[PDB]
Order: sequence, then C-alpha cells, then structure tokens
Amino acid sequence: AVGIGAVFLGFLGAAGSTMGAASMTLTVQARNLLSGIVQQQSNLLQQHLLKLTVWGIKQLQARVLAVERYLRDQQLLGIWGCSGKLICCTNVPWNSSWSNRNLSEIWDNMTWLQWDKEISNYTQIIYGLLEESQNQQEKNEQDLLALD
Amino acid sequence: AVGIGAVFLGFLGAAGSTMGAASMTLTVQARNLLSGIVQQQSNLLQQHLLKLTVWGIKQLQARVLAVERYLRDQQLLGIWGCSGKLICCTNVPWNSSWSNRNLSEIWDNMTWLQWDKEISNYTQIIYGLLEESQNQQEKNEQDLLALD
Amino acid sequence: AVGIGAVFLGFLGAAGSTMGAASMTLTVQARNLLSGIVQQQSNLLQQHLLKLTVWGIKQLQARVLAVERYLRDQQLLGIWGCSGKLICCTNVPWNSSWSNRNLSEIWDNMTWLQWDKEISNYTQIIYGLLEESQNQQEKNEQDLLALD
Amino acid sequence: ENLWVTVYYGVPVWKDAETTLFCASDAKAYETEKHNVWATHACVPTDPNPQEIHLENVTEEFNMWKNNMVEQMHTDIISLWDQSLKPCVKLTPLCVTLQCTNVTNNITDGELKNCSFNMTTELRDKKQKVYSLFYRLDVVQINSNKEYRLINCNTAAITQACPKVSFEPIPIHYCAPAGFAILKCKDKKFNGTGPCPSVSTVQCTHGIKPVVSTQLLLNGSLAEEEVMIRSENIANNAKNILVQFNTPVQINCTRPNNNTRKSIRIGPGQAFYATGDIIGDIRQAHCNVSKATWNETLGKVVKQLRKHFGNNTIIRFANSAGGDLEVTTHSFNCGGEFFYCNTSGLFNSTWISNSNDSITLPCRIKQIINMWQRIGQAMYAPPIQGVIRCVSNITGLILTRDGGSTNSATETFRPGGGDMRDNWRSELYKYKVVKIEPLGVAPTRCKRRVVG
Amino acid sequence: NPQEIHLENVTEEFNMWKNNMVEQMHTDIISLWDQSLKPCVKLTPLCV
Ligand SMILES: *[C@@H]1O[C@H](CO)[C@@H](O[C@@H]2O[C@H](CO)[C@@H](O[C@@H]3O[C@H](CO[C@H]4O[C@H](CO[C@H]5O[C@H](CO)[C@@H](O)[C@H](O)[C@@H]5O)[C@@H](O)[C@H](O)[C@@H]4O)[C@@H](O)[C@H](O[C@H]4O[C@H](CO)[C@@H](O)[C@H](O)[C@@H]4O[C@H]4O[C@H](CO)[C@@H](O)[C@H](O)[C@@H]4O[C@H]4O[C@H](CO)[C@@H](O)[C@H](O)[C@@H]4O)[C@@H]3O)[C@H](O)[C@H]2NC(C)=O)[C@H](O)[C@H]1NC(C)=O
Ligand SMILES: *[C@@H]1O[C@H](CO)[C@@H](O[C@@H]2O[C@H](CO)[C@@H](O[C@@H]3O[C@H](CO[C@H]4O[C@H](CO)[C@@H](O)[C@H](O)[C@@H]4O)[C@@H](O)[C@H](O[C@H]4O[C@H](CO)[C@@H](O)[C@H](O)[C@@H]4O[C@H]4O[C@H](CO)[C@@H](O)[C@H](O)[C@@H]4O[C@H]4O[C@H](CO)[C@@H](O)[C@H](O)[C@@H]4O)[C@@H]3O)[C@H](O)[C@H]2NC(C)=O)[C@H](O)[C@H]1NC(C)=O
Ligand SMILES: *[C@@H]1O[C@H](CO)[C@@H](O[C@@H]2O[C@H](CO)[C@@H](O[C@@H]3O[C@H](CO[C@H]4O[C@H](CO)[C@@H](O)[C@H](O[C@H]5O[C@H](CO)[C@@H](O)[C@H](O)[C@@H]5O[C@H]5O[C@H](CO)[C@@H](O)[C@H](O)[C@@H]5O)[C@@H]4O)[C@@H](O)[C@H](O[C@H]4O[C@H](CO)[C@@H](O)[C@H](O)[C@@H]4O)[C@@H]3O)[C@H](O)[C@H]2NC(C)=O)[C@H](O)[C@H]1NC(C)=O
Ligand SMILES: *[C@@H]1O[C@H](CO)[C@@H](O[C@@H]2O[C@H](CO)[C@@H](O[C@@H]3O[C@H](CO[C@H]4O[C@H](CO)[C@@H](O)[C@H](O[C@H]5O[C@H](CO)[C@@H](O)[C@H](O)[C@@H]5O)[C@@H]4O)[C@@H](O)[C@H](O[C@H]4O[C@H](CO)[C@@H](O)[C@H](O)[C@@H]4O)[C@@H]3O)[C@H](O)[C@H]2NC(C)=O)[C@H](O)[C@H]1NC(C)=O
Ligand SMILES: *[C@@H]1O[C@H](CO)[C@@H](O[C@@H]2O[C@H](CO)[C@@H](O[C@@H]3O[C@H](CO[C@H]4O[C@H](CO)[C@@H](O)[C@H](O[C@H]5O[C@H](CO)[C@@H](O)[C@H](O)[C@@H]5O[C@H]5O[C@H](CO)[C@@H](O)[C@H](O)[C@@H]5O)[C@@H]4O)[C@@H](O)[C@H](O)[C@@H]3O)[C@H](O)[C@H]2NC(C)=O)[C@H](O)[C@H]1NC(C)=O
Ligand SMILES: *[C@@H]1O[C@H](CO)[C@@H](O[C@@H]2O[C@H](CO)[C@@H](O[C@@H]3O[C@H](CO)[C@@H](O)[C@H](O)[C@@H]3O)[C@H](O)[C@H]2NC(C)=O)[C@H](O)[C@H]1NC(C)=O
Ligand SMILES: *[C@@H]1O[C@H](CO)[C@@H](O[C@@H]2O[C@H](CO)[C@@H](O[C@@H]3O[C@H](CO)[C@@H](O)[C@H](O)[C@@H]3O)[C@H](O)[C@H]2NC(C)=O)[C@H](O)[C@H]1NC(C)=O
Ligand SMILES: *[C@@H]1O[C@H](CO)[C@@H](O[C@@H]2O[C@H](CO)[C@@H](O[C@@H]3O[C@H](CO)[C@@H](O)[C@H](O)[C@@H]3O)[C@H](O)[C@H]2NC(C)=O)[C@H](O)[C@H]1NC(C)=O
Ligand SMILES: *[C@@H]1O[C@H](CO)[C@@H](O[C@@H]2O[C@H](CO)[C@@H](O[C@@H]3O[C@H](CO)[C@@H](O)[C@H](O)[C@@H]3O)[C@H](O)[C@H]2NC(C)=O)[C@H](O)[C@H]1NC(C)=O
Ligand SMILES: *[C@@H]1O[C@H](CO)[C@@H](O[C@@H]2O[C@H](CO)[C@@H](O)[C@H](O)[C@H]2NC(C)=O)[C@H](O)[C@H]1NC(C)=O
Ligand SMILES: *[C@@H]1O[C@H](CO)[C@@H](O[C@@H]2O[C@H](CO)[C@@H](O)[C@H](O)[C@H]2NC(C)=O)[C@H](O)[C@H]1NC(C)=O
Ligand SMILES: *[C@@H]1O[C@H](CO)[C@@H](O)[C@H](O)[C@H]1NC(C)=O
Repeated sequence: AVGIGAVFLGFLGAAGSTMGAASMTLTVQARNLLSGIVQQQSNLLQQHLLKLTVWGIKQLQARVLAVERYLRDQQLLGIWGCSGKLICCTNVPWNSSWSNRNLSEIWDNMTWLQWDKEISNYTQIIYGLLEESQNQQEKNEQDLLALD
Repeated sequence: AVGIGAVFLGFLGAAGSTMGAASMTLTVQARNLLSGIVQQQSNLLQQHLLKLTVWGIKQLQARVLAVERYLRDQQLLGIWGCSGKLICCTNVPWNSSWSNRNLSEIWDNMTWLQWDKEISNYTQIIYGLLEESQNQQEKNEQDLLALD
Repeated sequence: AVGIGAVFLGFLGAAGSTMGAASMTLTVQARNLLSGIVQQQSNLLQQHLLKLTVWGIKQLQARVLAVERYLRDQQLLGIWGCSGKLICCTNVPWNSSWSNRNLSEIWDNMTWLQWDKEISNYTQIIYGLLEESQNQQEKNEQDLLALD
Repeated sequence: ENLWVTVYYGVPVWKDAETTLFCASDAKAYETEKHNVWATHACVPTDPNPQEIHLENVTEEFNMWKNNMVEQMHTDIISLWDQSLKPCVKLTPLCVTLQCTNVTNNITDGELKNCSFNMTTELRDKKQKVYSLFYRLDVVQINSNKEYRLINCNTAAITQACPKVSFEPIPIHYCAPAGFAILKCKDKKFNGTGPCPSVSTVQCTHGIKPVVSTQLLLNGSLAEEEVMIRSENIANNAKNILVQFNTPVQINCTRPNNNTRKSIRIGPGQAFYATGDIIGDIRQAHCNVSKATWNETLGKVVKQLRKHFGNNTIIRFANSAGGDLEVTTHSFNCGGEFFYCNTSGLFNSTWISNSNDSITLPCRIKQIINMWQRIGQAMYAPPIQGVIRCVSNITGLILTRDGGSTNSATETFRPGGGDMRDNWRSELYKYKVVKIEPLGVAPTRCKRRVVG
Repeated sequence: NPQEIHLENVTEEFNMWKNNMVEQMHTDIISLWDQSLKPCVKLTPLCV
C-alpha cells in the first residue's frame, strides 16, 4: 500500500548499496535465511482425513532445502573456522589475478552482487584452500605445538 | 513400574529445581533435543510394497521440525557468538525495567520456567540487540582494529 | 574405466592408510558428508501432474537422514567445544584400561577403522564425560572466575 | 599493501532460482459450506502483515515469458482438480441412450431439451425411468423419435463435481521459501520485459484469484497508468497479446431461469443431480456492457498500440474466426454453470487518424467440460437453481494477430486465447523468484594472530 | 526400556477436555481404516 518509512532498512535493503554499507547489515540476512518455523507453524494458526494434499508435502520439500543449503553453507564455515561468526579474516595472501583493483575501489565503489559477477568464474577454485592452506594446516600446528 | 533410584536426575529433572541447580544440568537437555536417530532408525530395528502409510510421512514431518527449530535456535547462537558453547556472557548492561529483583533472588529463589513467565512479554525486544550492540558491532571493531 | 592418476587421493582414500596419514585428510571427508544439494538439485538438471513417484519421497527421506545424523554428530561437537574445528584437544586424562599400547603405535601402526574395532565396546561410556569433566564443568569456572 | 580475501555471512546477493513455491491465504472458518476449489484447508494463512520493503537504486531483470511460476501455478490448478473430482460421484451409468426432443416453447430461439430415460436404482436388477433437462452441446445424435448421446461419450469419462465444493475464486499468495525469495517490480510504465528500476522486496504474492477465463480477464489487478501491454514479440502474429485496464468497467452475466433440481439415487451412496422442471419464463444467458465506458477504455487501448505500428496506421476488429467451440467464445464460470457468449458487439470498430446503450451478449451454458485442453475424464457441472446474477470488473483481454498480408497497409488481427496461462501472466508479471547466495569472500586487511 | 523419570516438586496443569491428542488419536483410527478397506473386495454386485 502507501509506503511507510518507520523501519530501516530490511532484508536485502542494502543490495543496492555498496559493499561497505551492506557489510554492516549482515544480520538482517542471517535470520531470514533459515527460519522456516516463524512463517510455518507446526500446528495450524475436521472433515479431512490426512493432509497429504500437495500443499502439504511440497511445502515439506521446501523446508529441508531451506535448511540443507544453509546447513552445507555453514559447514563451509565450519571448514574455515568461522562457525558462530559472520565475517572472517584470512591468512593466505590474495594474488590479484582474480581482480586488479584496490581496497576502497570495491566497498565504496561497487556492491556485493557487482563483485561476484566478475569472479563468479574464480569462485570454486578459491574455496579449494581457504581451508587447506588456512585451516587444514592451521591446526596440525597447534597439534605439533601444543605438543609441549 | 516401581521406582528405581540409580540415575540422577534426567531430562528436565531440574525443572522443579532453582535456576542455579539447573544451570549446571544444561547438557541432559542438549542431547535429547535433536536426536531423532537414536530413537528412529534409518532401517527397521515383505508383502508391503512401499511405506507411504501415514505412520511413514507424518513421522517424516516430525523429524525435520525437530531439527529446524533447533537449527534456527542454534542460529540465534550463531548470531550472538556462542555456537559450540551452551552458556554465554554478554556486554550490553541490563537496565532492569524488565525485572527489579536481585542476582541471588532468581538462581536460588526461582526456577527457569518461573523466570520466563514474567518477561515473556519482553522477550522479543531483548533479542533485537543481544547481537547488534553485542556482535553486529563487536567485529567491525576487530575489522577496524586488526586493520593494523 | 582406465585409471587416471591426476588427483590425490580422495574421499576415504586414506582409509587404507594409517591414522597419522588420514589425520591430515579430514576435510576430503567433511564436505562429502552433508552435501545433498551439489548432487541433488532443487529443480531438475509436462504430462506428469505431481511428482509423488516414490523416486520423489524416498529420495526425500534420504536427504534429512543425511543431515540429522550429521546434525546430531556436530551437536556432540557443540557439546565438547569444537563446533567449527575438526580436531579437538582434551583435558581429562586417558586411563588406558581401554588400550594399553603407545602413541606411535596407532598413528603409524594402525588405521582409524583398526582402532574403533577394539574400543567399539568402550565407545559410549567415554562420551559420557568428554563433556562433563571437560565442558559441563569447564565454564561454570569462567562463570565463577569471570565473576570478577 | 598486503591483501587478504576474507569471508562474510549474509551478503545481499541472489541468483535466478528454480525451485517450488507454496501458497499462503488467510483462513476462512466458513462453517456453513465447505471445501474450496484450490485453497481447501491446506494453504497456510498469510501473516498478519506481509512486509514490503523498497530496494533502493536497484535495477534487476524480468522476463515473464520464460517465467516458471506460471508453469507451476497451472501445474497445480490442473492437478488438484483431478483430486477434487476423484472423491465425487462417477457418471458412467448415464451414457445410456435416453430419448428426447425439444422443450415446450413457442418455436422461437438448440435452446435446450428434456429427455425421459432409463437408469439403475439403488437395487441392481431394479431399474427406473425419470426425466431431466440437458442443453444442445452436451449431446449428439446417431439415429428415432428422436434420441442422441452425450457429446463426450465419444471419447472420455466424467466425474461430476461435488456441489459441496464451489469454484468461486479467492486470493492466493504464492510464496518463496527461506533460502530463496520472490521479488516484485514497481514502475507503472514498465512493459513486458526489461530491468525494473523501482524494486521492493516481497516473499509472498499479493492475492491472486485464479479466474478461469478465455480471451478476457477481470476482477484482476489494475495498474495506475494507461493500460500498456505486451507480447512475447509483437512483430510476429502467432504469439498472443494480453491487455489489462486502468479503470475497470462493469460486466453482469445473466440467465434468469429458476432451474429446479432433484437428487436421485443411482446406487449405493451415489446421488445424481438431475435438473428439474423450469418454473417461470424461458430466458437465454446473456451479459450487459454499457458501450459508453467500453468504447472509451477501448479508446485508450486504441492509441497506445500505435506506438508499435506507427502513429499513422490502420487498426481493426471483428469476432474470433478460428478454433473450437469452447475458446472461440468467452468460456468462464459464474455461480456454478459455465458461459460461452459470442463477443460480437464488442469487436465492432475501426478508429483511424485518431440512452444507456448497454451491449447485451448472448451466451450458452455448459455442464460437461474437458477443461484446460485435456482429453480424459470430464467434469459434469451440476446445475444452478433459482435466478443467477454475477457482477464483474473487466481488467484485461488476450489477443493474437493473423499474420501474412501487406506490411503496414491494412493488417488485421483478432483475439486468440490459444492457451490459458496467459491468464497467469495477467498478474504474475511483477514477480520473480530468486536464490539466496548469502556468503561472499572479499578482500580486507584484517587477519587474526598467526598462531606460530 | 522407555525411561521414566520423576519431576520433583513440579506442579503443571492438565485439561483432558480440550486435549488434542484424542482428536488426533481418532483422526488416525478413522483414517487408516479407510485404507485397510480400500484394497479389499468391493461389494456392490450384492445389493441385488
Ligand atoms: C467479480 O467480482 C464480483 C464481486 O465480488 C463477483 O461477484 C461474486 O459472484 C459470486 C458468484 O460467482 C457470488 O457468490 C455467491 O453470492 C451469492 C449472493 O450473495 C448474496 O447473499 C449475501 C449474504 O448471504 C451469503 O453470505 C452468508 C454469510 O454472510 C452465507 O451464509 C449465505 O449462504 C450466502 O453465501 C449478501 O451479502 C450478498 O450481498 C448477496 O445478496 C451467495 O448466495 C452464494 O452462496 C451460495 O453459493 C456458493 C457457491 O456454490 C456456495 O458456496 C454457498 O455455500 C451458497 O450455496 C448454498 O446456499 C444456496 C442457497 O440457495 C444453496 O442453494 C446451496 O445448495 C448451498 O446450500 C447448501 O449448503 C449450505 C451450507 O452447507 C447448507 O446450509 C444448505 O442447506 C445446502 O446444503 C455465493 O456466495 C459472490 O457473492 C459475488 N460477490 C459479492 C461481493 O457478492 C464476481 O463473481 C467476480 N467475477 C468473477 C468472474 O469471478
Ligand atoms: C450490472 O449490474 C449491476 C448490479 O445490478 C449494476 O450496478 C448497479 O446499478 C444500480 C443503479 O441502477 C445501483 O443501485 C441503485 O442505487 C439507487 C440509488 O442511487 C440513486 O440515489 C442515490 C441517493 O440515494 C444517488 O446518490 C444516486 O446518484 C442515484 O440518484 C437505488 O435507487 C436503486 O434501487 C432501490 O432498490 C434497490 C433494489 O434493487 C435497493 O437495493 C436500493 O437500496 C434502492 O432503495 C431501497 O433500498 C434502500 C436501502 O437499500 C432504502 O433506503 C430505500 O428507501 C428503498 O427502500 C427499500 O428498502 C428499505 C430498507 O432499506 C425498505 O424499508 C423499503 O420498504 C424498500 O423495501 C439501486 O439500488 C447499484 O449500486 C449498482 N451496483 C454496483 C455493484 O455498482 C450495473 O450498472 C450493471 N452494468 C451494466 C453494464 O448493465
Ligand atoms: C455469434 O453471434 C453473432 C451475431 O449475429 C453471429 O454472427 C453471424 O454469424 C453467421 C455465421 O453463421 C453469419 O451468417 C452468415 O451470413 C451469410 C449472409 O446470409 C446471406 O445468405 C442467406 C442464404 O444462406 C440469405 O438468405 C441471406 O438473406 C439476407 O439478405 C437478403 C437480401 O440480401 C434477404 O432477402 C434475407 O431475408 C436476408 O436479409 C435479412 O437480413 C439482412 C441482415 O442479415 C437484412 O439486410 C435484410 O434486409 C433482411 O432483414 C443473406 O443474403 C450467409 O450467406 C452465410 O452462409 C452460411 O450459411 C448458409 C446457410 O444459411 C450457407 O448457404 C453458406 O454456404 C454458409 O454455410 C452465413 O450464414 C451472420 O451474417 C452473422 N451475423 C452478424 C450480424 O454478424 C455469429 O455467427 C455467432 N457465433 C456463434 C458461434 O454462434
Ligand atoms: C433402457 O434400455 C432397455 C434395453 O432394452 C429398454 O428395454 C425395455 O425392456 C422391457 C422389459 O424387457 C420391455 O418390456 C416389454 O413390454 C411389452 C408390453 O408390456 C405390456 O404388456 C405386458 C403383457 O404383454 C405386461 O406384462 C406389461 O406390464 C404389465 O405388468 C406391469 C407390472 O409387472 C404393470 O406395470 C403394467 O401396467 C402391466 O400391468 C405391459 O402392460 C411386451 O410385449 C414386450 O415383449 C416381450 O415379451 C413378449 C411376450 O410377452 C415377447 O413376445 C417379446 O419378444 C418380448 O420378449 C416386453 O415385455 C420394453 O418394451 C423395452 N423397451 C422398449 C422400448 O421396447 C428400456 O426400456 C430402457 N429404459 C428403461 C428400462 O427405463
Ligand atoms: C425462483 O423459483 C423458485 C421456485 O423453486 C422460487 O422459490 C419460491 O419463492 C416463494 C416466494 O414467493 C416461496 O414462498 C414462500 O414460502 C415461505 C415458507 O412457506 C411457509 O409459509 C407459506 C405461507 O406464507 C406456506 O404457503 C407454506 O406452506 C406450505 O405447506 C402448507 C401445508 O403445511 C400449505 O398450506 C401451503 O400452501 C404450502 O404448500 C402448498 O404448496 C404445495 C405445492 O407447492 C401443495 O401441494 C400444498 O397442498 C400447498 O398448496 C409454508 O408454511 C413463506 O414464508 C412465504 O410467505 C412464501 O409463501 C416458495 O417457498 C419458494 N419455493 C422454493 C421451492 O424455494 C424463487 O423465489 C424464484 N425466484 C425468483 C427471483 O423468481
Ligand atoms: C570468467 O572466466 C571465463 C573462463 O576463463 C572467461 O570466459 C572466456 O572469455 C573469453 C573472452 O576473453 C572467451 O574467449 C573468446 O573465444 C573466442 C573463440 O571461441 C575468440 O574468438 C574471442 O576473441 C575470445 O578470445 C572464452 O571463450 C571464454 N571461455 C569461457 C569458458 O567462457 C570469462 O571471460 C571470465 N569473466 C570475467 C568477468 O572475468
Ligand atoms: C507483560 O507485558 C504486557 C504488555 O505491557 C502487560 O499486559 C498489560 O497488563 C496491564 C495490567 O497492568 C493491562 O492493563 C489493564 O487495562 C485495563 C483496560 O483494558 C485497565 O482497566 C486495567 O486497570 C489495567 O490497566 C493491559 O491491558 C495489558 N496489556 C496487554 C497487551 O496484555 C503484562 O502485564 C506484562 N506482564 C508481566 C508479568 O509483566
Ligand atoms: C569389548 O567388550 C566386551 C564386553 O566386555 C567384551 O566381550 C566379552 O568377551 C569375553 C571374552 O574375553 C567373553 O567372555 C567369555 O564368556 C564365556 C562364557 O559365556 C567363557 O566361557 C569364555 O571363556 C569367555 O570368558 C564375554 O562373553 C564377552 N561379553 C560380551 C557382552 O560380548 C569384548 O571382548 C571386548 N572386545 C575387545 C576387542 O576388547
Ligand atoms: C426442434 O427440433 C428439431 C429437431 O428434431 C429442429 O429441427 C432442425 O432444424 C434445423 C434447421 O433449423 C435442421 O438443420 C439442418 O441441418 C442440415 C445439415 O445437418 C442443413 O443442411 C440444413 O440447412 C439445416 O440447417 C435440422 O436438421 C433439424 N432437425 C431434424 C430435422 O431432426 C428444430 O430446429 C427445433 N426447434 C428449434 C426452434 O430450433
Ligand atoms: C471492482 O472495481 C472496484 C474499483 O473500480 C474495486 O474497488 C471498489 O472501488 C469502489 C470505488 O471505486 C468502492 O466503492 C468499493 O468499495 C471498492 N470495493 C472493494 C472490494 O474494495 C472493487 O474491489 C472491484 N470488485 C471486485 C474486485 O470484486
Ligand atoms: C457493430 O456490431 C453490431 C452487432 O453487435 C452490428 O449491429 C447490427 O445493427 C443493425 C442495424 O443496422 C441491427 O438491426 C442489428 O440487430 C445489429 N446486430 C446485432 C447482432 O445486434 C453493427 O452493424 C456493427 N457495425 C459495424 C460497422 O461493424
Ligand atoms: C505512415 O503511413 C505509411 C502508410 O500509410 C506507413 O508505411 C509508414 O510506416 C507510416 N509512418 C509512420 C512513421 O508511422
């Protein structure tokens, strides 16, 4: 209806804003990602026998896909050492053949969507060892160094 | 049958005990929360064709609701920085218009159920920024301070 | 077909190798554990009405069991303080009535399968207090000691 | 001057997502009658408030033509019909040969018939003759005094709709799940495809009522604009046109016969709904339009299409000239029996170089329909008793050119309605589902202690 | 073994009249009957 301007800004409300602005609004995304219970109730908000109407089970397929792609996403975080923590710093340098531009030149200049588009091709290969050189051989260390 | 008194005390066995007592028995709850495999087996513990008896799929609806409400609960912990850790300390002060009473006056005096009842109304509003003022702007800090 | 030897080594490719070798290849297992989306697509890679063919829903039963046994496994890690971290050190001593042999005598001598077989009987009892004496009463401490 | 590549959870990001969506509609208790067509009791209730939030300076593509939510939103509608029918009574003991001729009237205007006829009673070897009243289209002849057979008997079976269920359309809000999101476009002059500069975020559709209509749409959404309307590619004739208004004009379809009915028992629990005696006048099904508004809403539909065939060119119109009985004329539902009017008065004008006078449009009523162009078990529509009267709110129409002739001299064209899902493009063109890709790696200077 | 464990000094409401598990526990019993019947023989040639 008529626009009300009381709350700011909202889920993906920073998609049209640069990465620096949205980098601060990471949580108005993280809660809306998984929650398939706030919006769908275990029991409803008598002629029918059982509820295998296809409103029933293809709602049912949706709820798990809601979680599993989250659940495998957050496992990637469990691979890289960031489980309960939304941002994550990183040890292996960036050799910039994936992008030649600066630090200001992205957070102030572009947006998140406008950054994936360009390295969408280099995406899989990086995730190869943001754990291996970062975590696979981060903790044989404190294995071999808490050894004493 | 006749009561046997060998094990102590059990799942929610500290619900009738004060918060301090139950605060130590947080794990006899955390394992019984999700485990829908210990009690339900992937294959059973030949005339039938397939098992779409409604024992089959409304058992099936139950298992995911078992996880997703856990999974969204533990995401709230992932929002507040406590993923693998059951208790969690906290930075933003408590202004006590939500409850005027003391520290001893709850853990020794009341129980957990007997504490939610009174602030059940103030529940949603607090969860607004036990992350924002606690974690949303806890790590732009070490973003801006591991900057060097 | 004919064997190609370009990649090394792979999922469970260290099952025939000693625990020390496989102890370094823990991640070529952790990603293949949950991922039921990489291999199964939310929409397919028109005469039919709806897809309740039993290819549909007993694929559907499989995906959740894929996650829940992971999800309850990784909860055990959330019980022991290791959520995002694959290996985990430990405080309560090992009294060795569960195995009399050495430290070299397992990582260099045996493999992982060849270690569970022998303490498969002592398995449940240990998990009793790799949290209680390790974590249940690890953080009433920093409760009582961050008290100040 | 050293650069690390560090990750972030919850980045506003999205991908063209293909996934199955779900419906949410505010629940009507409605303990009087029961069982809605589609919503039934399974659709989840809409939240007290569905949150709408503006995506600022965002511009994102939209192509409603390879859009999938329509192929879904009819995939459903066909489906659950075939399960709202299956519990209802199966009408195969009726394909019997059941003699009749014309109905009592001074011979004026295949008005209707009245057959008297064999049937099986609740008891097996027991039979009975009783009478009913059919319409021209439901039956076709073969040979005596005289007698015909039911038009579908030729090729398909029939399951009569349970009159307990009703086909009054209600708003349906399709919903994308967590891990995805729909999204709406929000500029009024937006045409069929292109990126939308004004965008705001929804997760569940506004209330779409699934009106079963061929060649026209009505009681639909209405843009605050001057009715600018799109094709898959206007340059070609074969691909349809889909108008929809800016101020709706009223439509009231009528037949003022008070039908009577009579439950009669075919067998164990099966009760066939025979139409009974007519009491009162004989009166044909029709529909009123005041041209005053029609020709002037027409008038604005006139001038805008011009912007694609030159500002100096012919335009044209007359009636549908191709296809079957059901789609050449206005197929739709009103109150329980379906209509089929030649839209003759309407497509009546040429407008070049830029007292009530109400149109009245004769229709014929059907009872047994092979809908959605699907051969197979038919549906017998039970009659409707007493008067009928349905008001209406024209919002749009569907049209198709005829093609080959001299360019720009005088090309002609005509409403087509070759498929229905153009009914779904009517109000599913703001919307587009999209994936959540919420995690992004990006380079900053922070990094925690190198533990060595 | 199903584990039974006493909740000590706990007092909690009970209203068996708007209780739902009954409306379920008959919702079932009606239901699966109508699927233990459907595979069995249909007796309409007998109303003779
Ligand atoms: C464009 O938009 C337009 C604007 O909305 C649309 O116009 C709509 O058109 C539809 C028809 O297609 C209308 O639906 C029908 O309207 C009838 C007229 O409503 C008058 O009465 C209203 C008050 O009474 C209604 O409401 C009360 C609850 O408040 C209810 O108890 C009552 O039964 C009745 O429904 C009044 O407010 C209005 O202003 C009107 O004056 C209405 O009578 C119709 O109800 C029928 O039909 C439907 C369809 O099958 C059934 O689902 C209903 O249950 C009911 O049928 C029952 O009653 C009949 C009465 O004779 C019986 O013959 C039936 O067999 C049946 O009775 C059985 O079942 C009962 C319940 O179990 C038992 O008690 C009986 O004993 C029997 O067993 C229906 O609502 C819309 O109303 C109309 N809109 C508006 C706003 O009026 C237009 O259609 C749109 N265009 C398109 C293309 O869609
Ligand atoms: C398609 O069909 C639709 C539907 O048929 C068409 O749209 C409808 O068109 C109607 C116009 O013909 C319109 O309704 C009418 O409203 C008139 C009032 O308008 C005039 O007066 C007002 C001021 O009062 C002016 O503002 C206005 O400009 C006009 O000058 C009524 O006069 C009409 O008829 C009376 O009878 C009808 C029954 O048909 C009643 O419903 C109506 O109310 C009228 O008066 C009685 O009822 C009222 C209360 O309802 C009483 O106050 C009054 O004294 C009368 O008394 C009776 O009732 C009382 C109880 O209240 C009782 O004590 C007493 O004894 C009497 O029994 C007529 O109603 C519709 O609104 C309109 N519908 C829609 C949806 O737009 C459409 O045009 C058609 N289209 C085409 C293309 O054909
Ligand atoms: C939906 O509703 C609309 C609204 O009407 C319908 O539109 C009608 O559609 C039909 C299609 O079936 C059209 O019929 C076709 O008409 C032509 C013209 O008819 C001529 O041929 C017949 C012989 O077949 C002559 O008898 C006619 O005679 C008229 O003119 C002479 C003088 O010229 C006069 O002596 C006659 O009395 C009659 O005139 C009277 O009426 C006219 C106005 O109509 C008036 O000017 C005059 O003063 C008198 O009042 C006429 O010359 C016809 O040839 C076509 O032939 C087809 O059928 C015949 C058999 O009848 C076959 O021989 C032939 O091979 C074809 O098969 C069509 O019948 C009709 O014109 C049209 N009307 C309008 C107003 O558009 C839609 O059809 C409806 N749709 C559906 C699906 O129901
Ligand atoms: C549905 O489709 C079926 C398919 O055939 C249609 O068939 C009809 O079947 C019936 C029974 O098989 C046919 O009945 C015929 O009746 C005539 C004359 O009957 C009159 O005279 C009889 C004495 O001769 C008398 O018994 C009759 O009824 C009396 O008794 C009843 C009570 O029992 C009472 O209600 C009456 O008032 C009378 O008191 C009636 O008065 C008969 O001549 C026919 O010939 C047969 O039998 C003779 C020997 O008698 C034999 O020589 C013939 O070869 C033939 O075998 C037969 O009995 C009926 O005629 C069929 N229909 C037509 C058009 O002929 C059926 O009608 C369709 N609709 C339905 C069933 O609703
Ligand atoms: C479209 O077409 C339908 C037809 O189906 C019309 O529906 C009819 O509308 C009229 C309104 O004009 C209704 O009449 C009303 O009935 C109610 C209730 O009736 C009670 O009260 C009346 C007196 O007012 C009374 O007549 C009724 O009693 C019946 O039984 C009595 C014996 O106990 C007997 O004395 C009486 O006369 C009547 O039976 C008679 O009829 C039968 C055959 O029909 C005959 O065998 C018998 O011997 C008698 O002669 C009853 O107590 C009243 O309150 C109203 O005042 C008004 O009379 C019709 O009932 C109704 N019919 C149906 C089937 O619905 C639609 O209106 C029409 N609409 C349009 C828009 O055209
Ligand atoms: C993302 O990575 C992919 C893979 O490297 C890049 O795609 C490649 O882009 C080049 C264009 O520079 C394409 O080369 C062209 O090939 C034709 C012959 O087929 C040649 O005539 C042209 O002159 C040109 O060289 C190449 O085909 C294409 N390959 C694939 C697999 O897509 C892409 O450019 C990268 N995108 C960004 C934004 O970095
Ligand atoms: C939890 O928070 C809610 C919301 O503030 C509290 O509910 C409110 O309680 C007051 C009682 O103090 C109710 O006020 C009453 O209103 C009537 C008029 O309607 C007036 O005549 C009475 O004298 C009294 O003032 C108020 O209606 C009620 N509001 C709601 C929405 O429930 C509740 O008390 C809080 N509970 C605890 C334990 O703190
Ligand atoms: C894992 O733990 C189980 C439980 O302690 C061990 O199983 C036990 O093994 C002994 C063999 O040393 C079995 O004892 C035998 O009993 C018969 C009489 O029934 C006796 O005649 C034999 O001389 C022998 O003493 C015992 O039955 C068996 N119990 C169970 C429950 O399996 C098992 O050996 C352990 N495995 C390893 C690898 O440590
Ligand atoms: C009352 O019922 C009779 C049927 O028993 C209707 O008579 C029918 O009249 C039409 C013409 O009005 C005849 O149609 C003819 O069709 C042939 C092609 O099949 C065509 O070449 C002729 O020029 C004519 O159009 C039809 O054969 C005839 N039915 C018969 C003889 O069985 C009569 O029209 C009905 N009453 C009303 C008012 O319609
Ligand atoms: C028919 O169209 C009107 C708008 O032309 C829709 O809204 C009605 O608008 C009139 C004034 O323009 C108001 O007096 C009515 O109260 C409005 N009705 C409603 C229900 O909002 C109307 O909704 C349309 N009818 C439908 C959709 O059935
Ligand atoms: C426009 O269409 C109408 C029919 O909707 C035509 O109206 C006919 O006009 C004559 C008067 O010459 C009337 O006697 C007829 O009764 C009308 N027919 C009908 C079916 O109502 C009208 O001729 C058309 N005009 C043009 C130029 O196409
Ligand atoms: C003007 O009309 C002619 C034919 O009358 C047509 O060929 C030409 O395209 C038109 N020009 C414009 C600009 O519409």
